[PDB]
Amino acid sequence: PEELQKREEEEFNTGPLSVLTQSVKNNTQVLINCRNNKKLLGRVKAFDRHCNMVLENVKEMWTEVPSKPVNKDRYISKMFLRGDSVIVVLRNPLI
Amino acid sequence: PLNPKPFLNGLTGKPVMVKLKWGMEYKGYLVSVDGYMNMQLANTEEYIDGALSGHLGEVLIRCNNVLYIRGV
Amino acid sequence: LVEFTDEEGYGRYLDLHDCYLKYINLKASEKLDYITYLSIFDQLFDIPKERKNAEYKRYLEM
Amino acid sequence: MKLVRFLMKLSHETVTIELKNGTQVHGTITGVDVSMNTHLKAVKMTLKNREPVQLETLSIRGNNIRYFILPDSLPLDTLL
Amino acid sequence: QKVMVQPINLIFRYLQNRSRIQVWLYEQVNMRIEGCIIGFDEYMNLVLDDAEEIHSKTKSRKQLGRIMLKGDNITLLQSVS
Amino acid sequence: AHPPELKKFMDKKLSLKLNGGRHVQGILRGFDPFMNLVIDECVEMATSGQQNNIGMVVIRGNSIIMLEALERV
Amino acid sequence: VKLTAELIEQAAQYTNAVRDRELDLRGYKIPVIENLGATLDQFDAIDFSDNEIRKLDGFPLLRRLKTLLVNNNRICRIGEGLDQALPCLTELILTNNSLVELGDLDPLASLKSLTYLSILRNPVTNKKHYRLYVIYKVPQVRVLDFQKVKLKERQEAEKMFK
Amino acid sequence: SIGVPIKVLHEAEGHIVTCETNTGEVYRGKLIEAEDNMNCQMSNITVTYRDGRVAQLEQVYIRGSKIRFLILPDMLKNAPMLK
Amino acid sequence: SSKMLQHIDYRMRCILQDGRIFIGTFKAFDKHMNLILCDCDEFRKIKPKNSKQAEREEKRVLGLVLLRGENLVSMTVEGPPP
RNA sequence: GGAUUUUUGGAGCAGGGAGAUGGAAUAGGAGCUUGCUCCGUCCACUCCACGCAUCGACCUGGUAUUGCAGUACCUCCAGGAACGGUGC
Repeated sequence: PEELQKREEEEFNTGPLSVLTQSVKNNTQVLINCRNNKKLLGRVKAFDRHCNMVLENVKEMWTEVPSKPVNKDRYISKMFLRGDSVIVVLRNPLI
Repeated sequence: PLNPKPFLNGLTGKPVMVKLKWGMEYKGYLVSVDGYMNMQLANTEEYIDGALSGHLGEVLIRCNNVLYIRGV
Repeated sequence: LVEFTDEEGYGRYLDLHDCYLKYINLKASEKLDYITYLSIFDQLFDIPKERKNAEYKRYLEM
Repeated sequence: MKLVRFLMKLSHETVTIELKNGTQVHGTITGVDVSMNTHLKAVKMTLKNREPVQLETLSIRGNNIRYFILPDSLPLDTLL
Repeated sequence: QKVMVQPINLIFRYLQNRSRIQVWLYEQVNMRIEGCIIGFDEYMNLVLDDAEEIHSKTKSRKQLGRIMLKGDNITLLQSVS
Repeated sequence: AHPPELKKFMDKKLSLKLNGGRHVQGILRGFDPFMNLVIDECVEMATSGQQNNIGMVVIRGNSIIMLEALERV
Repeated sequence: VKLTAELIEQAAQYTNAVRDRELDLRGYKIPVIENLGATLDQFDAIDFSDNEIRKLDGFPLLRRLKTLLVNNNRICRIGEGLDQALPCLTELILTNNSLVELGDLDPLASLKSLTYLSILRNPVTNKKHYRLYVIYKVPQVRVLDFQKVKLKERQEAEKMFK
Repeated sequence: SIGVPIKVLHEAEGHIVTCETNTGEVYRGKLIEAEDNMNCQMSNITVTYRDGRVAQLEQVYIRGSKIRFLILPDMLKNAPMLK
Repeated sequence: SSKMLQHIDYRMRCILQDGRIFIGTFKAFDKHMNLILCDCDEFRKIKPKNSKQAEREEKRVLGLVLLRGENLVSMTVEGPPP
């Protein structure tokens, strides 16, 4: 409960998920890398242990072969993501 | 004998090539990978089949992709 | 039976949410909010709030 | 805390679920439990290369979902 | 009746030997992990040394050094040295 | 928290199908409640008929979705 | 007497003899072929045992149908739009029926899926070259009068009546 | 807690059932010993490996983790689980 | 909640790990939610491998099937309760 | 109660080569519509290496059995591959 959520903030902040912790305390738009090759770019609004992150200004792109694959691109602002389909959660993309 | 904790701790910060389950080999200094095995590197570049291609740097991977991790 | 949706009311409200979602997924604008939606969906032939020289015209047609 | 509890803030809520078998569906789900278990309703579903298939009472799984989209009139901080 | 010889007992005897073995993988039986394990834990997430990827069809070997392969993508191993 | 029932099958011959379509032909030798059935005198069987004797395979139930019997035990 | 979706929903839609979805409506003498699609895409057999249906007609769009019992009925003719409403159809068992003349075999041939058929106990039975007309008009058929079709029969049935 | 699924598996063990696994490994035979973790021991089974040469082996250890489904006694349709 | 507990006992199309639809008169749930589908069948795509050949589905029936928990992609109703 | 059996996922993807072989009416670009040239998505025929084997069901004719029991599926010879997934 109380001490557990204290250690939980310390874990999300000073552990591996520091990228999403900075996306949450810094309001960064971060690259959640899917294990299924669908690149969604956007913020991180709700984030926790299992890499479950809710992203704002979400834009999903895919390599869609109709040929030479095009970047299928759409932008649903608010949208949630569970951490199973995620391979990574990277704080900073160059765009 | 050098268990997961000491080995991945002496390589957490050592520039690791970490192969993910789709060809992704990260080349960079890990931040921390605790018992949850959640990886995260600082200034790591992307590789496909060992070819450095991307510049995202400090990126935090779910262990569910991780195939291998070595400190180059 | 199928001519009345949940809130539509058989002739009380209509389905603007679906075209709104299509326009959202098209334009992707961090301020494409109630005022912009209502202004684009009320007028007839103003200088439109999106390019009609793209598929926005076809989406309006749908 | 987890965002499973943030998705627990969804009932009478207009959502869009992109599920595990290349699925993308519009749905007002019926009720969601702690393990993401969110059963769809009046949902128009399309898996990979599919049609707008309709389910009036369907039960979309957990770890066999990929992405969730919440309402537009949904305050995020109030939902988590 | 008969007593259990743990897979952790196998991995422990292998590590104590500091022996070189090639290990199997998941959903791709073409590639084998040729190397030695350095240590272990209660989890059987295999840590490795001087390892290399060895392909059946391609016939190549790409070395890593002291690599830490996944724990769930292990199947078994053959002690080659 | 219950060990598996390989009890009369122990010290006997099984031909197992593990992931990668592979087969491990061997003796039931050791396990855990994790079902990690370990086969000594166990040999691999590939996609092609090629087979190599592996010495002592500790084959995790992480993949092996089948194994048939050579005898009655 | 009104044959409704009362008697079609209350009908039994469950495991048939050959382990398929059959929907029996035995014991109604139903002469009205209406309100049937409310089988709801979970049915392949429509059975009307003890019926007086003025002819063969009146079914809905069933792309799945796999058996139909129109025996012990009042079938006099054979209606037209049968195939597009039964493309999965092989079993349309209309024995104990009252088909008479080969003009009741006009829509019989347009199906690509007919193999298991029965029109037994009809005055189209003892007529000469009646099975010949059948083995001409039914290409993909395999079960005719509960004994296999023949390539010799097909030769006769194509070659004759030029 | 305890699963009426596991009660169904216990009513399906011991006799001829037909398990169906991940890659198509389907074994129709005496599913002798199944433990609630579903590592099903089958006996005198005919398993296809999806290969269409659905050949008969003896005392197979077909894990249930890959088990897509399991055709059980058609006589316990009136189970105590559902009733 | 136990959402399906109202929609059980009817012929319900349960979805697969590989994309089939299987209309079994579903019985019950679990914490793993492993399905016990009675009077249950299956049907999947008979892929033509081509376009001038069209796509169908060959009929398979297991009867009563104990679908292990790793199966469900969804559970919808395709038959009212008989 | 996201680590080797089920619900925080190994999921995604792509169909082997070619001939002055061909169809896109309403749908592709440039040569600034028509005509004509080349170009980045399939199928029908034909050449290879009917993409290669197994088996299963079936169509063909011949062929053994007259028999009572609750079914994965029960003849044998021979052709063809209309259909399924298993190894490359």
